[PDB]
Amino acid sequence: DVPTPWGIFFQDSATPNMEGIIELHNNIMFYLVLILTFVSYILYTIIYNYSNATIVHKYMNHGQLIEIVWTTLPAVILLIIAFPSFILLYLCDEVISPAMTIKAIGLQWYWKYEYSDFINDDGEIVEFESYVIPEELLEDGQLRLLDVDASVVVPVDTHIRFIVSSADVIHDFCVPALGVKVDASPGRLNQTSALIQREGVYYGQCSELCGVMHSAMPIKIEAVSLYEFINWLDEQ
Amino acid sequence: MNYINRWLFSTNAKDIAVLYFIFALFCGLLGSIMSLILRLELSAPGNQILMGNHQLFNVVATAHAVLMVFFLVMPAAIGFFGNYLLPLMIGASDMSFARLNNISFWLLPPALVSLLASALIENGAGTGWTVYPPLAGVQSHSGPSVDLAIFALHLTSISSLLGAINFITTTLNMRTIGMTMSKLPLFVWAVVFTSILLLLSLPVLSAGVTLLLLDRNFNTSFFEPAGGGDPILYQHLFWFFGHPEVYILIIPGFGIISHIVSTYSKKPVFGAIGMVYAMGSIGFLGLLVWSHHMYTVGLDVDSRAYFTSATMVIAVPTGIKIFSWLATLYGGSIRYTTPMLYAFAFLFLFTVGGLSGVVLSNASLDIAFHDTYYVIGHFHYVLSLGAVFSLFAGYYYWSPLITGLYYNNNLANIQFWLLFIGTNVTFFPMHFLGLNGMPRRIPDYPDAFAGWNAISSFGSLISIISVILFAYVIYDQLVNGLTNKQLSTNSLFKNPDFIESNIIFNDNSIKSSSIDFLLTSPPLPHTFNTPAIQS
Amino acid sequence: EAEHAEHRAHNRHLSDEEWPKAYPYQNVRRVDFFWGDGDKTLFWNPDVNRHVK
Amino acid sequence: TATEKIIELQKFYQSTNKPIYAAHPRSKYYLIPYFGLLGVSVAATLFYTGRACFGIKD
Amino acid sequence: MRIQNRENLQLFPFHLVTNSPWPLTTSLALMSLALTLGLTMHGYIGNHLWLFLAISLVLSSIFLWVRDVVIEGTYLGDHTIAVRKGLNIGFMLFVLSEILIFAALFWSYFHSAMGPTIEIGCQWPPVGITSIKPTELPLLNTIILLASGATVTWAHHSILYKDRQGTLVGLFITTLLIILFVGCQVLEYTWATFTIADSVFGSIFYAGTGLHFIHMVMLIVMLAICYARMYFYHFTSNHHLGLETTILYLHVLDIIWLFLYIVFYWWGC
Amino acid sequence: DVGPYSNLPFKVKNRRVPYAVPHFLFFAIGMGIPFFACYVQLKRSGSI
Amino acid sequence: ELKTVGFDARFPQQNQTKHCYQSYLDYHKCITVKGEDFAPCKVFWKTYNSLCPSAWVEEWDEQREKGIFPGNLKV
Amino acid sequence: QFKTATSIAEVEGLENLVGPGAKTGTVPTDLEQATGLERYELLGKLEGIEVFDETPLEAVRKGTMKDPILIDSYDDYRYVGCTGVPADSHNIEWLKPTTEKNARCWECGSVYKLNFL
Ligand code: HEA
Ligand code: HEA
Ligand code: CUA
Ligand SMILES: [Cu+2]
Ligand SMILES: [Zn+2]
Repeated sequence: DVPTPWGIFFQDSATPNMEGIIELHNNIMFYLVLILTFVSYILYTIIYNYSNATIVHKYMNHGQLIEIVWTTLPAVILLIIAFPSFILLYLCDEVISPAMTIKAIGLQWYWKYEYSDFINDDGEIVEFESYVIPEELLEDGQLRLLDVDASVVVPVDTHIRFIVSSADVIHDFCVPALGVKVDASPGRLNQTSALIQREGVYYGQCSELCGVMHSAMPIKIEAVSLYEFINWLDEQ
Repeated sequence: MNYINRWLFSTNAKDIAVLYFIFALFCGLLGSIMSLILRLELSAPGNQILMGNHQLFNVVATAHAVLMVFFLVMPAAIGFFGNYLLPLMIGASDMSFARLNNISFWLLPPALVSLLASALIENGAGTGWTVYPPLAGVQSHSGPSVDLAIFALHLTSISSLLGAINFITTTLNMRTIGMTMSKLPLFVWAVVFTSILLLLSLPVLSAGVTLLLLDRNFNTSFFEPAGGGDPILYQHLFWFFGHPEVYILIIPGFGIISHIVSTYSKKPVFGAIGMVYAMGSIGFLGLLVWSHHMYTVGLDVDSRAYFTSATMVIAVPTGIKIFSWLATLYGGSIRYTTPMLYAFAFLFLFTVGGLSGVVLSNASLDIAFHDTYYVIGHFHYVLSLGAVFSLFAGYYYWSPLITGLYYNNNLANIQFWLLFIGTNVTFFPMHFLGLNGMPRRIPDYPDAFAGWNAISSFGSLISIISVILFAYVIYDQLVNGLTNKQLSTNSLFKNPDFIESNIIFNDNSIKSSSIDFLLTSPPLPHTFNTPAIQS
Repeated sequence: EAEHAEHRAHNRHLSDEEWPKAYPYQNVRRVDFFWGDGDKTLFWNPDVNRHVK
Repeated sequence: TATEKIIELQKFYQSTNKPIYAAHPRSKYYLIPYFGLLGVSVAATLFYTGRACFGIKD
Repeated sequence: MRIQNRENLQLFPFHLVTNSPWPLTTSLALMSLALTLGLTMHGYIGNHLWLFLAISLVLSSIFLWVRDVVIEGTYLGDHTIAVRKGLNIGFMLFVLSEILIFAALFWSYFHSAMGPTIEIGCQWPPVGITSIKPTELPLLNTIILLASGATVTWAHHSILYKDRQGTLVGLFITTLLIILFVGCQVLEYTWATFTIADSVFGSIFYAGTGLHFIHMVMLIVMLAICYARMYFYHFTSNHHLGLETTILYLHVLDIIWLFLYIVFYWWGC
Repeated sequence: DVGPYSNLPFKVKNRRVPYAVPHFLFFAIGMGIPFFACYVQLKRSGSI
Repeated sequence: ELKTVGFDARFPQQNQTKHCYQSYLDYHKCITVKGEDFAPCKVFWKTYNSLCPSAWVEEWDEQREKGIFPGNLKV
Repeated sequence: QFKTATSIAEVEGLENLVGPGAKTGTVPTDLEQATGLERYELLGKLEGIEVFDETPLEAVRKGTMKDPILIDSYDDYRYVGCTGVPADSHNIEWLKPTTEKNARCWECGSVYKLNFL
């Protein structure tokens, strides 16, 4: 969705993959907070008790049990972290039957979208180019450096496969709410999959550096219902 | 003529370290002013100081990266502290190859000239620090800028290789009479373990940079996909250098902290053999992982699972060092002088900046954080607050011994607190901007990212004032520094004990565990005539 | 390699329409060389190699 | 005399009172062209890197 | 240390170098080489006689170092047992670094040989590029290298048995058995069908077998200075470190050539 | 001549011009070069 | 009712750059023989029109019409 | 430059270590061509005398102020590292004995005196 002004945390989700990402991050933060609090308490004890002290225990320098406890205990934390990470890596993808394909080619400083299906017998494939609206030509209420002239319009509750490539340099397709971040390198095709659960608008920005106009190249996705998608596809 | 044969045609290892320090100060001033230029543009939405030019923003970021990865941290941590202290700790007169030390210094001022001349003959070199192939070709950057910038990464490579071979060759056969290679101090082990990575990493960088040059100007097409190549190959050939590099910057810091923790807390280090084995494990496991910088390029599903497993393992040896530092500081007596303030501010902020690396190691979570300001906030807590703090602590520790002139304590404490406050204000809201979704390398941003960018522009002006106060601390050290040893008892290297009387303490003042603090303090030009004896 | 030295002396008076066909990726000239003309490398004999426009 | 001047030049490089690189009566022929041409090579790459910052080409 | 007049001689077996000017001049030559090569390749100079001066001054700077390395060892006499061990460790740590440049170039070959792209129709040596047959001149070079590896063993085993005519002849035969390699490999670069710009294949083949060419000019130079320094009586039967470094450098290049002949010349499919 | 002001490349005491000028000019050049670079590349590209 | 390409387990990875090329070559192989109007050679037509960008197909068609094409179309 | 030595009893400097010459047509021996600190080691090792010692510190007996351990040096100072009487008990503590003062090792207590040769 849209960024919020004084943000602290993630944007809201519309895909199961982003919810899995949020849940895994909130699982890791538990153990990291535990470790930081333990270290901070030990430095507080050291500052409060053993500052400018008369007695120096200068012969406690070996240890045998305690060096095993700070070697095996972080390992168990790594195994507990590594279980849901591998489950999220393997499980949530396009296991069964994607239902559409949209090719999002990245040119120099704009985007080119081809809806590769809906082909006539002569090759009448629906296609458009998305640019950025300049600041001088904005209407009342539009978002600066994020609002486009043509937006990618998709149905809800439908698996969508994005195939991303490029024609000039290395780009990066990003819609933060949907959990999509894949490169666009000029000689190979890459694929991602998205399922959208609620209607709305979803905004995104390019990531990998491309030249002077890196900051003006937005991505906008609308998620209409099926009837509106059929009525929109019979107009373009 | 005596000026020339002693400060230009030199053989002495300790007289090149002072030249390295003077060079590093200049090359750390230039990049800091370049960072102030960037942070004064990323303040409020619009086009403020650079009028409409998105070039001369990427050039400033590239030249701020290069001048402080290659020209500040490495010359300070290798030239000033490695050339000076390692012969005195191992007990040698000079280095084994002294003329190679002189060439390893003098290759760097021709490397500064080409980099400063890579930003005046053209638009410039706005390729980023990682000079990726299909942007840095002859279709976006067509001029003598990228070529003169990748010739500044050859001379530094030659200098580092020639220094590393000298460091390895010296510590093997130029020790004193009674030192095996198990009684060495920890700083010598840090220099050895960074010098092995300097051998094993730099040929890959030199090959990748030279093949990029041949692609640009001799139309060879290694990395162009219209002739049968892939850009991704370059990424491999870059990052195999990249991750050894970022341990090269941090391993010489660690040993310095150990000495301070061993000194101002009057206890030996808990488990030294565990510490050298931990540094060896960290050095070895920095070569078997390089592809966690590239999770979004389109790798396999069985290759991400290897690189998530091999990245989180490095947390296990670093925890041994952190907990051993806590066990060393636990029992003993602690007096808070100006090296131990920087020592205490390093054990907390390296942990905070390093715990973010576990969140970024997962391939599932890197889809939300790649090319985002969370990465910037991660590596600034470790680079600016882990390496520069170790450099300041090493300067305030070893500068009275080298120079012979003391410094004002109060102004150094004011400098430390200003650095702490300003740097913690600067790099903490970058985590929030990263979690909300702000990408990297953008001059202008949407209006939602305004407010935190107003706060991170305030701490930089605090840190530059601390740099100016550091300059005044150096000036007050050089002038009237003989009279700055009776103001405070910080000048004493170790304090009197409980039963040790003052009259007994004035006869026997220095108690040490190395050769360093028993020398006369200007160190002599030829410091060992007869050999040293260890049982 | 002296029996092959008489199958290369006749590959010089061949016309431009009888030389072997040129694929893509075949003669990449996207930056001109700085020595002499820009269509010739260091080692370049016309008897074995040619660049047909 | 013979090809064993080794026992003669080892009494010359010791007790010389000059540096090693300018001790023999032959080092003029090596050291004069080298330092002569180095001061042209350096003075030509500081004229073509300042002419080129102003946009002048050849 | 209780020998009688011990104060008059140095008390530790390490070499204190006198003050030398050559590190500054090498850096001033590399400044000129870097800036001139960066400038002549994009205009701005035109005349190509400044680059050649830069390369000539660099090579004369290394030669002027090696003079003062020779005079400090055969005339002044400061090379004890420890300093020789340091020099051997040093040279081994440059041979190791010069191997790892070839590792990156071999990995740039296997990243394209196994898995070629779609632009090249998926095939090594691709359509329209005729490769070099490995039953021609790349056999002659291999047998000349294996013979040159055998002739220097007759030269290192004739300086230990104190035979002078038998060290000069073997070094002469080796020096003419590396010049023929360069002469054969410059004839295999003028009778080829494909250039540096004709593929990713013609671009990696002339970049792994072209660094070897530069590395074998160095053996011709290092063997000339080993024949000439033996003719003028500088080598004893137990103190010779110029031969030992040239022998270790030749064998590494032979083993590298035996991996540039099975991967580059024979294996194509 | 070994002593507390002998290992430094610059003279500090008993000097004609006082040390404040060479100490200040070093930092002045160090924090003034990257503004000159931005001035040159701004003026070469039209904008003021 | 919105139907596209399925799984095709011989290419299971994230790089679909070989699926495009293989579908193009297979379509032209089965159209050189067996006529131009035949039923299973429209599975391939819908297969490479659903993954490949259009400019690649235009360049490949021009390279085919000039005789200059690296491929294995000759069976 | 002067009379050549035969044993290290006749070596009063670097002026006695040039040597005779080799003959025309012979690979020379190290006793016919060596000058500096290299020939001094050579004349030491063909008799049994080690010129450059590598023997560590005495770790047998302690140090009393009446009977101190004598450390031999050609200077007025020499750096001595103590690590114990059973040779690894005491940690590493470094000391500087001088011709005007004796070091005393704050942990274990051995006294070191300097013998000026
Ligand atoms: C400054 C040197 C440095 C250091 C120390 C590190 C430390 C680590 N780095 Fe590296 N890293 C960089 C250099 C460095 N990094 C740089 C410069 C970048 C930015 C990339 C750029 O753009 O070029 C980067 C970015 C970066 C990324 C993000 C790449 C991307 O943008 O997608 C990742 C993710 O895998 C990573 C890995 C790690 C890990 C796991 C550590 C770990 O070593 C951190 C270890 C610290 C601890 C873990 C503290 C130990 C405390 C304990 C008590 C242990 C407790 C045990 C548990 C936590 C289980 N680094
Ligand atoms: C070397 C590590 C390092 C250091 C020190 C710093 C210093 C700072 N950096 Fe960071 N920064 C990077 C690592 C580092 N940075 C890198 C690698 C990049 C490039 C990323 C890219 O290209 O994609 C970058 C770029 C970068 C950007 C541009 C981001 C982009 O364009 O996408 C910004 C902007 O906010 C920023 C922030 C800051 C700030 C405010 C400082 C301030 O701290 C600056 C003030 C400096 C000081 C506080 C220390 C002064 C030092 C001395 C004077 C001490 C000398 C030492 C001795 C005396 C022994 N940095
Ligand atoms: Cu376009 Cu990024
Ligand atoms: Cu990394
Ligand atoms: Zn003791």
